[PDB]
Amino acid sequence: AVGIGAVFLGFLGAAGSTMGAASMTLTVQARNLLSGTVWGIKQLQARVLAVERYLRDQQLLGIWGCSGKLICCTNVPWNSSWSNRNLSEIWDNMTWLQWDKEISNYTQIIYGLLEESQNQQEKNEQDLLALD
Amino acid sequence: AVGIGAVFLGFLGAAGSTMGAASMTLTVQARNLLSGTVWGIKQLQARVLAVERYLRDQQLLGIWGCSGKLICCTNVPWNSSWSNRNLSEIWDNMTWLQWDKEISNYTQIIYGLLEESQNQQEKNEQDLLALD
Amino acid sequence: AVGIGAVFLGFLGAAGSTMGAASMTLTVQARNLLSGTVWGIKQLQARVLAVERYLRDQQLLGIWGCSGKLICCTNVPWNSSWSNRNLSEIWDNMTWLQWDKEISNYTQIIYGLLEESQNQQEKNEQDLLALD
Amino acid sequence: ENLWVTVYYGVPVWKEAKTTLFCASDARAYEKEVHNVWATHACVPTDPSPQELVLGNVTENFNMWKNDMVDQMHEDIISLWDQSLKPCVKLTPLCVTLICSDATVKTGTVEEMKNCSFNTTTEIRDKEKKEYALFYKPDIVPLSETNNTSEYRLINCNTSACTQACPKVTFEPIPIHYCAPAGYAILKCNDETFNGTGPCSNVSTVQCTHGIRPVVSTQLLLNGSLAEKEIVIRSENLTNNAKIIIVHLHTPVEIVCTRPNNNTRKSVRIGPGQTFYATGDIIGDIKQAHCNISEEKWNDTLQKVGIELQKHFPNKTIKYNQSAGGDMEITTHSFNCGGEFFYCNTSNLFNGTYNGTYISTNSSANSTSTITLQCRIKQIINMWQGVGRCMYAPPIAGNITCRSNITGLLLTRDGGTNSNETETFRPAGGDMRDNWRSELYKYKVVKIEPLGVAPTRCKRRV
Amino acid sequence: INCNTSACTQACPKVTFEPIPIHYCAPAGYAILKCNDETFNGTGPCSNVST
Amino acid sequence: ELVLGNVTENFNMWKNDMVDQMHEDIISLWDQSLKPCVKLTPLCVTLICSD
Ligand SMILES: *[C@@H]1O[C@H](CO)[C@@H](O[C@@H]2O[C@H](CO)[C@@H](O[C@@H]3O[C@H](CO[C@H]4O[C@H](CO)[C@@H](O)[C@H](O)[C@@H]4O)[C@@H](O)[C@H](O)[C@@H]3O)[C@H](O)[C@H]2NC(C)=O)[C@H](O)[C@H]1NC(C)=O
Ligand SMILES: *[C@@H]1O[C@H](CO)[C@@H](O)[C@H](O)[C@H]1NC(C)=O
Repeated sequence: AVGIGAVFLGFLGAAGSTMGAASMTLTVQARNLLSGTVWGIKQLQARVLAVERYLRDQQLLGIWGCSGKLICCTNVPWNSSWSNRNLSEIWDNMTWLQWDKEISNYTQIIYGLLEESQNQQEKNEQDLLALD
Repeated sequence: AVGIGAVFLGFLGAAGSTMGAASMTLTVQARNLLSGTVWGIKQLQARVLAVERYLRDQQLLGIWGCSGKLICCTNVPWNSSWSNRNLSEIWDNMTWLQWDKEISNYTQIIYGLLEESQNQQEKNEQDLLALD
Repeated sequence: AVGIGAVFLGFLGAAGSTMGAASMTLTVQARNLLSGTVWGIKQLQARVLAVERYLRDQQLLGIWGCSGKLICCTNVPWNSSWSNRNLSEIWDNMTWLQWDKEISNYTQIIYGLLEESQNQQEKNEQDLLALD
Repeated sequence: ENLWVTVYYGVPVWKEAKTTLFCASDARAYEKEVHNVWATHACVPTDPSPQELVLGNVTENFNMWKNDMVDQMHEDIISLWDQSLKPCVKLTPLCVTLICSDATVKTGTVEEMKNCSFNTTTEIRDKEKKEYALFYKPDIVPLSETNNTSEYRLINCNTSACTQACPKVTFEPIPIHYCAPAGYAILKCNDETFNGTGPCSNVSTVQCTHGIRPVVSTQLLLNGSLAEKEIVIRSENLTNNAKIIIVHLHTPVEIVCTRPNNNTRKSVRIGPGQTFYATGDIIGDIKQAHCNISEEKWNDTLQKVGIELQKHFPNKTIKYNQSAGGDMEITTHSFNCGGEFFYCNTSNLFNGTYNGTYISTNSSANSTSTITLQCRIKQIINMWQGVGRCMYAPPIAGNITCRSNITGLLLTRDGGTNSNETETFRPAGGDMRDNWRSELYKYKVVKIEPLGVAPTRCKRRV
Repeated sequence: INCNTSACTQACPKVTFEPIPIHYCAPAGYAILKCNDETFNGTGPCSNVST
Repeated sequence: ELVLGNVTENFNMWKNDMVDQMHEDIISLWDQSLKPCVKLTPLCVTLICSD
């Protein structure tokens, strides 16, 4: 109304559209987050920090795979302790805002698991290169 | 004479060799564009801005695919309004400098089209992951 | 003991474990190298330079392929002048520290060769896109 | 098969770095008043943990006298100090003819307390007030070209304008646990014996150095670390008479200093804004600045040093002597206890020699016998030879006392062609670089160099 | 009055002192939200929210 | 344009630290703009006057 420009050039507009909506739009959100006497320091710090944040996130995305698709399968199963909701409930009713309030726990658990499944794949690929 | 070092360590040397020439050389051009009291601000600003420009371009390349190959097919057809020249004329006679004087129009049209064809591919891939 | 955190959150711990050890661990090393009145300049310079170094290395990795796997085959054969050791000696007995003392010669030779084999692949791919 | 090349990103190797470190302040010296704390206000607080490594089978070459890091440290101290004193206390108006008379005379150290009068600027520029204060070291200089008259000048009127101090600022060493920037790492030697250079085999990683409290001192060094196992004698070149020997002692020695006299303070407003501080009075008794050190411990130390020193200077007697001579800034021990600046004559701390038997014989006793050194206190000093950065001390109201857990030693060597049966060791010092070098040496800074190459023979299908 | 206090200045005579609105903007990575709600006590769960 | 739809959020005026940024800058901007001029120290002399 609004549309993608306001929602993602601007931010967080889709938070009220439930997470299934995201599948058609999470593109622009990323590109518009990378924009660009004593005040010179204030401005330089801001610019540098924005860059650092961006790059650090890219580093994790790289490490875990896949990663240029923005939506990736990492071939790690879910722990049953995290399966207290139906998938339809998650995708059709819940928002990212809402999901994120509870799923926020075990952050590093997920990261650990992601790093390791990727490491295993990599070894298998190296063996295949060596075998072939 | 010259050679790649002068042409692309240095810049724009191939502009006079017509665009078909580019297919064998557009490599170095990219790497040498990423090099590195009050003057400290002047220097910091320059460094930061060079980085920002680089990263912003990388962001678009990522979004549109493919993108690490530097030359990519995006599976978007040409609008006939843009087909006023023969392909041989474009590749053998014209320069990038020259092409760019006219093809400069409709910049955002192309970007819009590129973003969307990529979005469509991504949905199909997600469905294939789900189906498989 | 130690473990990955101390070895690679901290640095160079695996240098004493010989290079074959590296195949299971060179992950964390990379992510922890990208962390973040007049002293404001000192700090800004440090931050910027760390970023520049990172990005420049990424640029070469991109150019040569493959490159997101951190370990890549580039399909370039070895020159016999560089084959004065057995592969088992290299992987099981030598360290990266040690290898690097001698293999340090001919740095640009390798880079030249890597760039070119990648260029050749790219042309063949463009012809295949055109043929198909 | 045929061998094929692969590239390895992120390999654990390194090269010598030439970079800078930073605060890393201790996050404990921080309170609201930190803005009044020298070299803390300016710094960023951190709280990093120690490193586990242990680099296994890795060994590396260290060299204390080539570690450029010390210069970074030196340069910053000079510049931090100076910057912290800019917005206050310009003393230019003070340089007027001073009129004065004798204390009591008698003791040379009391005679100096001159009753000094002058005529100066009041709140209204048009008027002058006759006023007075006590001064005593010859920072007060007989006026040039007078003839034994009551007229004096300030010492820095044929030099450059001086400042006093921003009165609010605290000068107390806070350890800075210097940390590396991303891309850099710090290595340290955990080895004993270590000459100051060579292939350390017990090597550990460092994220941040152990913090070190800066101290300005000469000759005997205070508030430093102790050797873990044995006295270490270190020198760039033992045979080079121009070099200074650095000694790390194993056990602590305690030093007690004081300025016993009940002192008062007064201040004078000079023109607008800024007030000047000076000693008001000293209510009746007579002072002697001094430092009491146990002799017992002292003798034990000198012979233990002599025993170790004997290794490089075998079959010879070790003799100690006094400094070469010069201004107190050159020859005396220097302390900043309480913020006051002391000059302490070494006489007769190094009045001895030991027969090359160095017999470690002593006994239990109820004796508390000490060696007492006497001191002198100045008001205007050239901070680190910063004549152009000269400053006048604020007075402090009190019976000032000072402890310290001591000491590091700075020594030199002498003796001509007429000896070589014995060698003479004298007190040495004056270079701030060595004061830090002494502890900084433990660390080396290196750069992580990712991305290496190796053959594998494996090939990519494509 | 200020001789028993500190030195004062007058003004650079050329300078204009007139309030100019500053439409403060966020750095990249940040966004600003606002309440479009009436009633609002100064705190609480605004329901009419705009970027 | 947003309008965050179905999103609601908690606001609190007396906790918004932003005001301090604003306060601090005004103090510092004001002061800096007046440095290169009009020192009045010479003025502080005995003044003579009448009704
Ligand atoms: C630093 O070293 C200083 C130099 O020694 C210390 O000064 C000593 O401090 C003690 C405590 O003030 C003084 O003690 C006085 O001792 C006399 C005793 O001496 C008289 O009687 C003995 C009997 O053996 C006789 O041997 C002496 O000749 C005297 O006849 C007492 O009478 C006093 O009332 C008081 O206890 C020492 O005199 C003093 N030595 C001096 C003044 O040089 C100083 O304390 C050490 N530490 C400090 C704080 O400076
Ligand atoms: C210094 O001289 C003045 C003149 O009033 C006198 O009042 C003051 O007592 C003297 N101070 C000392 C230390 O005698």
